[PDB]
Amino acid sequence: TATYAQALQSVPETQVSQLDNGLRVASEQSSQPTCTVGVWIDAGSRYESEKNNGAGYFVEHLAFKGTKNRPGNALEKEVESMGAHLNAYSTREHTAYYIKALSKDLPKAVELLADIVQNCSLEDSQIEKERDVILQELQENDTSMRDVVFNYLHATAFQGTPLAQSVEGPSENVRKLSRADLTEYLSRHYKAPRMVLAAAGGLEHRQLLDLAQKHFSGLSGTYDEDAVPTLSPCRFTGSQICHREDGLPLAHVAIAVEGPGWAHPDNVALQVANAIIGHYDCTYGGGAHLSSPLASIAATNKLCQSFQTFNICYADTGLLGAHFVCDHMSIDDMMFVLQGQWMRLCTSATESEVLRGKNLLRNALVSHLDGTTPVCEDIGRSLLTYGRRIPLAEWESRIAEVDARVVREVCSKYFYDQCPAVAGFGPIEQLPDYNRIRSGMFWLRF
Amino acid sequence: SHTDIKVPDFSDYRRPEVLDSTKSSKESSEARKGFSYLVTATTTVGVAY
Amino acid sequence: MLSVAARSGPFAPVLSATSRGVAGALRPLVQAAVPATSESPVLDLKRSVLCRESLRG
Amino acid sequence: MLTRFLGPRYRQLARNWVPTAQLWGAVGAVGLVSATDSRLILDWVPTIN
Amino acid sequence: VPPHPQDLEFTRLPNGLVIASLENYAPASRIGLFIKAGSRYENSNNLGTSHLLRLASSLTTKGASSFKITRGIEAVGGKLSVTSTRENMAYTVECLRDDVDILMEFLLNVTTAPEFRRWEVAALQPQLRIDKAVALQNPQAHVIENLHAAAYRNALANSLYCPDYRIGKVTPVELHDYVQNHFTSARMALIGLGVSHPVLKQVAEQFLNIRGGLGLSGAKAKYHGGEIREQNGDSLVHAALVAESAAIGSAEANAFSVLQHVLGAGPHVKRGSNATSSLYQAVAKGVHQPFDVSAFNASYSDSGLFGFYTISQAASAGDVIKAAYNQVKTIAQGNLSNPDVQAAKNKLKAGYLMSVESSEGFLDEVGSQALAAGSYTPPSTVLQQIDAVADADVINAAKKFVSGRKSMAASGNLGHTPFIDEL
Repeated sequence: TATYAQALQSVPETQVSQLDNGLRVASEQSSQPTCTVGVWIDAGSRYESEKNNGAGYFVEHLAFKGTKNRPGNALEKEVESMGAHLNAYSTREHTAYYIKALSKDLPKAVELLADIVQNCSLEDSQIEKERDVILQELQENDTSMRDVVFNYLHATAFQGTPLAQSVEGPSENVRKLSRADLTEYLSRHYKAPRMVLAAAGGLEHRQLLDLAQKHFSGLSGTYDEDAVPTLSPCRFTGSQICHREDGLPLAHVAIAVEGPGWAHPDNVALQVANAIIGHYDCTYGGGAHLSSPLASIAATNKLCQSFQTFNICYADTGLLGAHFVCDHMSIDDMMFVLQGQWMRLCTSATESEVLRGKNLLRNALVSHLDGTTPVCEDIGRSLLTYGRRIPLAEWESRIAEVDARVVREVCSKYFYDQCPAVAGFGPIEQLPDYNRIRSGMFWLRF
Repeated sequence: SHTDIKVPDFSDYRRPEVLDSTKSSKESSEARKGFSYLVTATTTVGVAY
Repeated sequence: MLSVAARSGPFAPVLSATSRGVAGALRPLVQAAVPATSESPVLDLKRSVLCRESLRG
Repeated sequence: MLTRFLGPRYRQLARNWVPTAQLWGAVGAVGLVSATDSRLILDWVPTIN
Repeated sequence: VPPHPQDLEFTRLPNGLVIASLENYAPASRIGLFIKAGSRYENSNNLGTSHLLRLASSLTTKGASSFKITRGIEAVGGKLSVTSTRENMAYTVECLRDDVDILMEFLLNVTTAPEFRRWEVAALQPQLRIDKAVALQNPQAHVIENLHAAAYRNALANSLYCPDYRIGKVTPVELHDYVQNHFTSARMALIGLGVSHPVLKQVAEQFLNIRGGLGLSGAKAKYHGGEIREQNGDSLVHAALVAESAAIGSAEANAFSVLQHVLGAGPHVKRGSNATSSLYQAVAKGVHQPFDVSAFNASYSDSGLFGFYTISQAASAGDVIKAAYNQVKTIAQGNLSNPDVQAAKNKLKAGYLMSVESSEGFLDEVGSQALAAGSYTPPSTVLQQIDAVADADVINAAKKFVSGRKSMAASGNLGHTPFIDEL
């Protein structure tokens, strides 16, 4: 029987190959009869102006509504008739369109993906139906306290930078965005060196290549030159936005310090530290006995309904911290305990818990790369942010190296005596004053 | 619609070291905490006297 | 092609120690999110969706 | 009687608080010295007599 | 260059326990103990016992205290989760290869040596209410629970959630009785992923040799029919119309699965018109906007519920339902293509293969197979099984839906939601 360590070496190397465009085409062959193909693009909303904002989210809507070779609804009819699934997403920094389909179907899936990512038919009649659809989605998202808090958080931490914006854009932009606005944004961003065709499953890398030359030859070649800007850094500010509303029954709060971007090696230690603090929710079995002190004290004294630590990453910055949900009279204790753990970890982190963290992280990593879809997604994203595919063996080595000293050194650097970005919504009368939250980011013992 | 949620400009209040959206703030942090803390340290030395 | 729940349709709850309580088989909803006004709480006396024990670095 | 506090972790705890505890005692030391002057404990260095 | 695979090894022990394992050279492992113990084995005197049980996977066991279970598993970063359906209860445990042994031990302790101490069970009762409240915030969970209550007079009618009047009353003796009589060898299956057959086989012969409980798959689900209606004011009416279909494993079940795909299950395209969905286009044609439809298909050991589910504004419920029902009728009257069944076959097969893409998916599929059939049926033959479904088999299932005594559950402002009488 092979060991865990040995198994990490067994995962087939992700093969990377570049087209004469800038289009990277990468794959991880498995033995599965199913697969997942997709196009990851370096286009988000961190790339948008202000008047523009909402641009990509608007294209996502039109993306599967018709191409020039496949009109109004023909695309759907093809994807559906082969039993495939076509999905898509958009963050502040990434856009993706992926097809989840049978392995034989790889040729058509790539062909379809090309047609959508290049020959899109943003027909006036359709862009007009989508404005009504998007506005409703904005109305819907408003009822999600959690989505709101994270947008508030982004909006305050990144105050006057492009990162402060949301993906969907302001309602006024949704109703005024024109076809020209969308066409220009597509032209500026949907270009080869900023896209990666990724796949995973029962495919041979040569198929992917052939398909990529066959259906993607026709981008960046006779293109590029002037009008291709980079990304400017985004100042983190550290402040607070409170949206008092006693009508809602549970407070939502999200607090975070500025984290480093994707590239930085110290994300591993941050994740170990975050894993130790972990997450909680009112349906976890095991209450009082949970390892994480926050979790434990939260469940026993019922100081919350749920909480989760996060380490969000963007180009050269990020939001590192936690989010929680609770009754109006528990916001203070909840915070006190939350912050209690950061400092404890900043100052007195101990060896056993660090191993728990490392182990929680080894399981999260491996458990997440299970299935053509997450793996495919992983290939595409990685190449956009890392320029490589980081093999599990490397992440293992990076996790292995973390000990207590690292944890208390890396947490200190990002947490100890730094200003947080705080965002609150709901019954927040007892959300602590900023200064007090600020004063809980350091400790007088130490 | 909660997407219409602004964040009023504070340029009119921000220290100079933090006025540019174009750059980090991690740099001026040390100087900023430095200053504000030096002030309180000097004070305690004062009161101590 | 057994596995009643995945044969899609009948319900299947899950409890956990570290993960979260799930309730999740088949019926519509997904194409009511499209023709819309399919609200939802967010986080009214609840828990949390998507769940955790997934990550990276 | 009172020794559940023995073990790798407790030992680890102690070592993480050593630079701190030592530093803290020095505070109080210099503090006591300066408070009652260099006769009532600790004379020496650039200060008069 | 991926490594050449491995085949799943299967073994029925003479006491009826089944053991199945795949050695995928994965960094993690997965072990699940599948037990025929779902809510359908509860009766009038102990409803809810399987819920509380499902919530008690980490109470103290001989050999392992709660604290240990919780702290021991989290120390290697593994999981212990239990999931139930009306027929089975499945305890799965997951962790890296190097740690199977301890997880294996906790698994055995939870499923075969629970102590269910009076005080620990007392402290757990309120969880039934928190757990139940969280599941019930999806209008679907009410409806489907009411659907089964309405359709069956017996076993499958039981709810997967503890009835309110029992919260606080299920007793430690009722859990012990539920375990001694349902968690036995002849009703169990030990599936492994990332372990080896000898090890599972060893564990099974040493620890899973328990027997003295009940016997087969039931008291027998007697389908009866009828309808449950829950007035609500949710702005959206949820309704599900259903008839008796066919038991899982039978050829006829496959016909129903194919019918489900001719009519329409979930969506394939984000924010799509759902062109190949017979029900959807049929409702859409005469109903203008917020709405959803999907065929519904549930199949169990000795019965099956097939039909459709609808979500729509309160005043359009009648229209949505009537259009949906008429669409099925159209199929039952012969108006079915060949490329439609072909497309459905492709939607179903692609979906099945997709459903076992990952460990979690594969494992549950292997466990349920072990319980339902006592065999493991490879993807090749399942695809072959689906192909044998003829157009007439599909037509015949629709015809069976159209004329069978119906069952229905609906919640919302029911003022325009028809009664069956009126369908």
